[PDB]
Amino acid sequence: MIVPVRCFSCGKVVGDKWESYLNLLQEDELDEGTALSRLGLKRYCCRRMILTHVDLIEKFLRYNP
Amino acid sequence: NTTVLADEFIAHRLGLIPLQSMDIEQLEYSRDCFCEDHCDKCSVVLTLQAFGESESTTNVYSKDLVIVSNLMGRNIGHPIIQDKEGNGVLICKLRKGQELKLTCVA
Amino acid sequence: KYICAECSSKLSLSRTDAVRCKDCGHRILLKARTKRLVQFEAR
Amino acid sequence: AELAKQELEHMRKRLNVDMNPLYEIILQWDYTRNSEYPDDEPIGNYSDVKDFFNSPADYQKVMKPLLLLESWQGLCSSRDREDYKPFSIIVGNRTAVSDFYDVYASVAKQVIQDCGISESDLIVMAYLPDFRPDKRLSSDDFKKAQHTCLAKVRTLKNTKGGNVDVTLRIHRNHSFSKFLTLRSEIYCVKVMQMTTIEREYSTLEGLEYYDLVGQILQAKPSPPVNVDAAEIETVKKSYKLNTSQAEAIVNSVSKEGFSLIQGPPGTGKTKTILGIIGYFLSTKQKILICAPSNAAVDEICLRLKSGVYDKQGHQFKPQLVRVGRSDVVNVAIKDLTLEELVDKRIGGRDRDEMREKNSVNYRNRDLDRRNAQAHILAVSDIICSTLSGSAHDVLATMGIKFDTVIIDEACQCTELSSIIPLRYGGKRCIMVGDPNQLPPTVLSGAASNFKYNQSLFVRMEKNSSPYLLDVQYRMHPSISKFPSSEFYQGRLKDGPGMDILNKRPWHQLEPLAPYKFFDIISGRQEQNAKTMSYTNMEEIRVAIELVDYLFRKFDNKIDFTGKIGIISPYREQMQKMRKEFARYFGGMINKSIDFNTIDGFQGQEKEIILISCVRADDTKSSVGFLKDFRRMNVALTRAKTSIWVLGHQRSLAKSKLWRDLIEDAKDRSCLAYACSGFLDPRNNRAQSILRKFN
RNA sequence: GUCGUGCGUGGAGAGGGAACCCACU
Ligand SMILES: Nc1ncnc2c1ncn2[C@@H]1O[C@H](COP(=O)(O)OP(=O)(O)O)[C@@H](O)[C@H]1O
Ligand code: BEF
Ligand SMILES: [Mg+2]
Ligand SMILES: [Zn+2]
Ligand SMILES: [Zn+2]
Ligand SMILES: [Zn+2]
Repeated sequence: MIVPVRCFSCGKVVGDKWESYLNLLQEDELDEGTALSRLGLKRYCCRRMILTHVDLIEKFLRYNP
Repeated sequence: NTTVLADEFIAHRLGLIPLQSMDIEQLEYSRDCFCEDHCDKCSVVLTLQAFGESESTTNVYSKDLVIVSNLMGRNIGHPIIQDKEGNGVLICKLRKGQELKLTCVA
Repeated sequence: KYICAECSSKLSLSRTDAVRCKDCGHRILLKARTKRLVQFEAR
Repeated sequence: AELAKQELEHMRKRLNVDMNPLYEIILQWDYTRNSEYPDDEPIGNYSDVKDFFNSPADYQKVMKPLLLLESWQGLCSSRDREDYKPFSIIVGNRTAVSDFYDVYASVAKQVIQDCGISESDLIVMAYLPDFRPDKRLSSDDFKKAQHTCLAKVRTLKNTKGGNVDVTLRIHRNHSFSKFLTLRSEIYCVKVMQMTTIEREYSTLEGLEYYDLVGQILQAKPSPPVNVDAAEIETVKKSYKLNTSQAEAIVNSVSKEGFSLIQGPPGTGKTKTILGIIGYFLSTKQKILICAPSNAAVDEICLRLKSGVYDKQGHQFKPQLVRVGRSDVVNVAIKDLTLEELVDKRIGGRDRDEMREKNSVNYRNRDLDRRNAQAHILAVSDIICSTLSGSAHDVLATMGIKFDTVIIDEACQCTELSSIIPLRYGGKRCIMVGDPNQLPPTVLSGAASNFKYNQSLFVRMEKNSSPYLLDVQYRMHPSISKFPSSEFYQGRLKDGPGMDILNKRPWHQLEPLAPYKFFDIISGRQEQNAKTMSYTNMEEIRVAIELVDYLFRKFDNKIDFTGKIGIISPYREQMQKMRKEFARYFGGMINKSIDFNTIDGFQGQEKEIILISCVRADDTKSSVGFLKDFRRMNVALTRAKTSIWVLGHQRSLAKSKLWRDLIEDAKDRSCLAYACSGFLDPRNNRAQSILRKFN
């Protein structure tokens, strides 16, 4: 549903940059790796945590409830 | 609570939310001090309220949390904000017909 | 005591009463969460 | 079936419009900012009002920046000119709603009553840790303070112990939210009321669903529909009108869509509206009349109270409802007020039981009042109000549809104001107004530069020629000599016997003439520090002396009840005039005399008019907004028999228009010199001053 | 550079199978 609050591997907080990540992907039309590097993600654990996440919360909210 | 998410899910997400702990040494464990009902001397109490209004689903962030307990001038328990936008850690999303009202004790 | 799936409006119906929504013909008739205090832990 | 469902959907969408974007945009503004624009965005974003709009989206895009600029300018004016009473509140729990934060605070009932805080008000909140409780608190402290946040009063709920739970909605991104700690004192002061702005924004958003959206965007009135001359002659005979007015009425009624009637003052424009209403009623249908100024609505209601004639000539009195509050509505038509009609229609354990019974009784009374109001609205055929008041929440909740809309003085309101009453499924709209009158009251010069001040009536007239009226029946021909020759360059013919019917006994006296100009030899005006409004007591004294002399000469010979009016451009000057008149004469001024402003007195009719020129000081070297020809035209077109202009010759002579007016008055020997007690033989000082000046 | 404007609420006890379709060791 929502981006994980902390990385499973290390525990770094990556949920703050999810909106920033989406903005960089859309507003700046930057590639995944460049955007993640700009956000300040060195270890690939957070890279795959952010890249591999799927926003099912938006899909769920599409329904009337 | 009437969000699409689950109470346990949102509670787990809130648990991972960082909180200021500069004065953690001053704070004492609840199991240590002889208290009742999570006295503020050993715990920090916050309240979360959120609900959309007919449109523009509301996004819940760390900044939404407001401390209700008396910290006695201690800068402990304040939400940690580091993103450039300053919104904080995304928590959940509430639809127009979804209501969220909860209390958190750290 | 009860809510409609679509209308999401309270009904507060009693025993020996129709279980159909008064506003609409839908009769899912969901029930709201209990008023009793509930606590959860991140663990 | 499907068509009815679509119509109902459109009606509910127009009535129910999301206000979140408006609050989000406005609250982001900085109260402490001192500028002519809400933000530092490029000026290129703002664009002039296009004559032709390709689609509703383009119209909304063009209008939104102008509306935001006007709202910001109004907020700044309220911050500077208006000074409310600041109060203090205690911060409570904060709720995160869509792109907003709602804060609940506890306030004292007496403080709320004194400050007049309602559920549709805007306030500015600040945190002042160093503020001294003993030290006075005013808007100056808020201006000096750098931590200011805009808030909207969502709701006001009264709790036990005389405590009101005020809900304040603010923007999340605003940093001041960090100061909103629980149990913290925050100093909040009201700024302005957003009801009109909210209604304008709702109308702008809902214009897409309006039936006449295409005509408004294209600004193309429906083509005239030919009608037999027999009907025109019959209408003229029944209503005792002229050929032009009858033709205009027939053309407007025959054709659907927008119908524009352009008639200078005194050309029966109000009488034309009454004739249209009567013809429509004779031919259930409910008609909505909207006038930008409450004075125009009051005049229309008073005229309708006398009865409406049908085609056969019989006079009938339909039920007329005035949508407004008693205070603003005139006392004469106070009976026609909707609230008055509703009032006429209806008008331990033991303590707990008594409280429950009292609550039940109050609920029953509220239900009875609502039922009476609904019955009055449904049965009523004519609904007269203002453009801002035409979107009253009660009307939206009721859902009644008005197929006929009339907009009086369409040139005095902006496009949004004129379109507000069209939200109720307006299929036929008749706009009556004269372009030479005053433009809409816009507080922003930049907005006027972008043609925001331009009214929908002006644009429609530019697109196509409205129905023109060139015959007058109110203004005295001598009084209309200069306004017609200069402002209209002719095209305005006096009535066959206007001079004969305008003869009055006081016209014989040399001091009082149908047209006369009085010069204040010694007169100065002081500008208020806060309101920045000029005011001079010399003109007030001269007017009081003139009124006293007129009453003494003709106390019982002629009654002056509702026949003497004084128009002053400045609100402060008008208030001072009214106060001094009440002090001198007493209660008679409440009825025998009226006081108003040129813009607020537009459309009014009075036998005797006194036009006060506040700018009586030559050292100023500026005439102000009076320099515009529309202001002078409106001021001069109020008098029916007698017009008396008070001012300083030297100060006014600087401007070309006033110089020409003074020259014309001198040519007709209407110039006069006035001062303190110039009509008192005992006061030889005034006579000596007059002799020296001559 | 000062102009309009919207609203009146007190102890106690206690019975269900046969078949079909999948999956794991
Ligand atoms: N055919 C007519 N015969 C006599 N009087 C008329 C006729 N038509 C109009 N009038 C007079 O002209 C006046 C028109 O006033 P009006 O132009 O409506 O004022 P305003 O321009 O301020 O609205 C009315 O008071 C009415 O008495
Ligand atoms: F044209 Be009038 F002055 F209303
Ligand atoms: Mg008129
Ligand atoms: Zn990681
Ligand atoms: Zn404790
Ligand atoms: Zn239902």
